[PDB]
Amino acid sequence: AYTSHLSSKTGLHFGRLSLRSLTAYAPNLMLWGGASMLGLFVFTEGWPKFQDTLYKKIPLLGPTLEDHTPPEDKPN
Amino acid sequence: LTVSARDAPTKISTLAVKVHGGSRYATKDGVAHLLNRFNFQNTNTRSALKLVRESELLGGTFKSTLDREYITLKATFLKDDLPYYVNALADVLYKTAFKPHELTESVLPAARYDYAVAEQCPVKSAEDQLYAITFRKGLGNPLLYDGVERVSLQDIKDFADKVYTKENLEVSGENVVEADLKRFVDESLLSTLPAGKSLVSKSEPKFFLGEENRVRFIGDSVAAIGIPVNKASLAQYEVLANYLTSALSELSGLISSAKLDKFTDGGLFTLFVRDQDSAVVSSNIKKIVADLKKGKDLSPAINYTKLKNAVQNESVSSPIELNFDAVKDFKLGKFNYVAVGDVSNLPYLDEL
Repeated sequence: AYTSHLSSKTGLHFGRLSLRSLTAYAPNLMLWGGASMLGLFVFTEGWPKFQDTLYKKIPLLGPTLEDHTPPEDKPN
Repeated sequence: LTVSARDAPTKISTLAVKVHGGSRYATKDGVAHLLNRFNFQNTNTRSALKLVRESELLGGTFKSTLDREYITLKATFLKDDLPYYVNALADVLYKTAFKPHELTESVLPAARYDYAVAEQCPVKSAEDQLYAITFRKGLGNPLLYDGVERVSLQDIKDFADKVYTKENLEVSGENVVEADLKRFVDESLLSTLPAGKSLVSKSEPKFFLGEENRVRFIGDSVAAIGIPVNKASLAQYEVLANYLTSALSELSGLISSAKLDKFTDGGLFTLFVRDQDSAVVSSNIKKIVADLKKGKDLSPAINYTKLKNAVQNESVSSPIELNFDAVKDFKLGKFNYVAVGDVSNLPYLDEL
């Protein structure tokens, strides 16, 4: 028939932030969290605790990080 | 409350509420312009932002135009949204807010822009000088507000409820069902408007002939002649206006433009000759008046101006229903004259 009005809604927002932009931006900042976690995996590679807990269980880059210096040629 | 419509099997409707509220009816100088620039500001029930951002989502736009006779409130929209737009225009006519912050932030800068853009064209200057020296206090009012006499906000409210009356408006709809438009203009706020007086006068507008005015201006120079026309000889001057600009006349390369503004009680025939140097404008306007003071046979241009009148009455639907067939000859009599620009080298009315 003939439209006399405009039935609308507002939804949810708190200023500049909506939920529609949160839906549009959610998977790419999941990817950003993954990217900076890989950056942490870079920047803590010389750390020994993160080596012996995380970086030496890689199936081909595991034995690359350790010494097997014998317990014979180091003073401590 | 004359409601008229005209159906079509198409997609775009166009409503228009036209009010006899132009410059000719203005109380102070530019009150019609300021009310026109005020038109689609906020109402008492809906903001001006809410109107724009709901009309965009419903698919249509609003406009309002000013000329000497009318204030036209046009709404171009998608065809089956008509009651929204009749209530929008009814709210604009009935209840507009008239806030002084709206006067000082939107309407006065918009009007200042309109005046500054029409000031640079010397043909608009010459046209209003021509109107003002032909008709003095009716149609010769200034068209746009330029602040020579100060218009308050109460002046705009007084002009608004003087001209926004139920007898002083027409409602005209292109591509509208007429029964539904008539049902939607009552059951609306166009039924609650005051049944005032109709401001149009069926008299003759008391013209003056032989007048002359000269205006200094930097840029292009314009020489303009103007002839007031009664209701009877209207179509002879329309044939003349279409003859002088068409290729039938040898004067079409000398005339910058030529038109006939028509009203319900006569009109004004204006002719402008414009360029950048005064010698060519002086030579051309002397040739125009020396050829028009001898006769011009206007009977070749009758079918041409029949076509031109059909074309320009497709856009408007203000029909004046002119004869065109009894038009045989023209000879120039008395005429008003305006020189805008380098007026120390433009000729006077003595030399024409």
